[PDB]
Amino acid sequence: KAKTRSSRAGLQFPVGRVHRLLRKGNYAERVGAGAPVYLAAVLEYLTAEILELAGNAARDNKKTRIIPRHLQLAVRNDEELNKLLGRVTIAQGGVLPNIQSVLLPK
Amino acid sequence: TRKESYAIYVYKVLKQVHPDTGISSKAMSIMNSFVNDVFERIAGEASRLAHYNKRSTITSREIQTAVRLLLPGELAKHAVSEGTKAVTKYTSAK
Amino acid sequence: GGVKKPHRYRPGTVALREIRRYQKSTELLIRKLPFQRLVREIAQDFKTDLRFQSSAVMALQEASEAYLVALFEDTNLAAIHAKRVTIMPKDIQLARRIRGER
Amino acid sequence: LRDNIQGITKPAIRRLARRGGVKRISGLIYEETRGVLKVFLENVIRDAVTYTEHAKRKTVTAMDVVYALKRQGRTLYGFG
Amino acid sequence: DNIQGITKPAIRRLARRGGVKRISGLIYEETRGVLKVFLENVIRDAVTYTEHAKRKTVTAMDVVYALKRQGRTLYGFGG
Amino acid sequence: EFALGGRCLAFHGPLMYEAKILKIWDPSSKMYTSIPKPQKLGEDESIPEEIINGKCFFIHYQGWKSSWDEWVGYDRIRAYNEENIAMKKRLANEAKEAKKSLLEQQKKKKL
Repeated sequence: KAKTRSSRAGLQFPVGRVHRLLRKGNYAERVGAGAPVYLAAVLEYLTAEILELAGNAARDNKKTRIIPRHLQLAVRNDEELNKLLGRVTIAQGGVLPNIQSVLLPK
Repeated sequence: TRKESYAIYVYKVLKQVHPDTGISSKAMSIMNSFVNDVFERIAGEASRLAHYNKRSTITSREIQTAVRLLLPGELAKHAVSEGTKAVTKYTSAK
Repeated sequence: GGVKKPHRYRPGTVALREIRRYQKSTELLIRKLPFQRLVREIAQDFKTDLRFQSSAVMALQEASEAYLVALFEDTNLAAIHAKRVTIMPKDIQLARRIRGER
Repeated sequence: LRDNIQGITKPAIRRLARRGGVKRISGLIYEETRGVLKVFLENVIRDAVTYTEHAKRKTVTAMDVVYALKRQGRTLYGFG
Repeated sequence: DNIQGITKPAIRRLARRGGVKRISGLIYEETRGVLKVFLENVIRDAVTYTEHAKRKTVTAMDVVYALKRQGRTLYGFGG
Repeated sequence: EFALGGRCLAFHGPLMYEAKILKIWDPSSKMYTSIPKPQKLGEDESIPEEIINGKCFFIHYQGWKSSWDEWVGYDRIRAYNEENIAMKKRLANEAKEAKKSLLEQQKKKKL
């Protein structure tokens, strides 16, 4: 019986894969055991906050499945995810709806 | 032919968050490229840090100095906290 | 006596209406085939007979519309900067004279 | 082919600018913009035919396009 | 208050080097806040780097290193 | 004369307007012919009874939308010929004189 490293760490993202990748990435000569565990831990978090915010967006537009648009809202509405994904252009996102105050009718 | 990507993993964590919500495939690819990109940025900064400090190994420490150098503002604190409790559970479960 | 007059929305109402229409659309604007060709002649100059996937084009577009809607956006702020609602070629220029491509 | 820049029709350059939240597009913008589309699409496509040749491939791939956009800073999610 | 140490004539000197001929009076105090928040970005990263070397002193090398991260490389001080 | 799809000039208030003849109505057969074929009036289709005893034409005003499309009899419809075009010019001049009188009365109102 062989268990996975993710269940040892309590995660859903793969810790094993993120080790290989770290190794073959040659980011550095030697990689320790806890480095892929921490990275999988941070990646799942960032994948979660973004998925939550997307879930908050979708239900609003009363759509069952998340579609690429819901992911732009989530990112541009939030002021953190927007600095992170700030020079990133998501597919089929549109833009945050916004019109300037001087362009409004009097 | 075998294509490695984070499909089932992000789906799982999605049900962990929302066990009622679907996902688009293109939107998936958005998620997969996004986690790949942030992984590249966190791992690269780490590699750099190390090469500056004349070290040679990517300790969980570097990934932190990194997450706190890349992820902006609060997104960091909550990243660290979760990474530290994750590696704590990894060492507790050995 | 009473002569008719067609119902015409005042200059700007149709404008803002299609603004709200288009800021909810995610669909691409520049049409595909017209764009695809934009490249085959913008590439023929870099390498001959470079085939292109039906996804490279879609990508090179999504990336273009995204670039342009950003620039227009800073163009507008630049147009409002001079207290005007008309954008001008100088604006696209001030904007780009500050992103450092110029 | 040749001079297909005119394919990005004014009706469209507008729709984009409309997307960008502008209300009055002066003329003399439709020409400027198309010029900006042709400096951007240039660089990206150039950095993509260089990537294309390096791989000794002929088919400009969408994969290359994304890598090219990255170099210039405008990363694109949705393709790889 | 150490911020008010960035004096007006100094901000005027920066504008002159920047080619500005008439500085509003309300600029001076806007340039402080912008200055602070920027320094407050570099020096932050300068120190993350510092407390990664377990060094307690900061170095100019760490400063240009934090600039490289932000994006604005600085030549002339090492690295 | 009058043809399906042909030009015509028609009354509309005091003035003349160009129109397309889309349907031709025959009062005796309670029927009209249309363009993309004899057929009767539909469920939502009706003709005013002031003209329905005379030969009617369903017409569409040029430069104006389909909400202005209407049935007209020989009183309100004329063939597109040079006499009708000339009196159309004449009534356009009458409308121009009415607009000029509007300008004169408003400029006297300002004074």
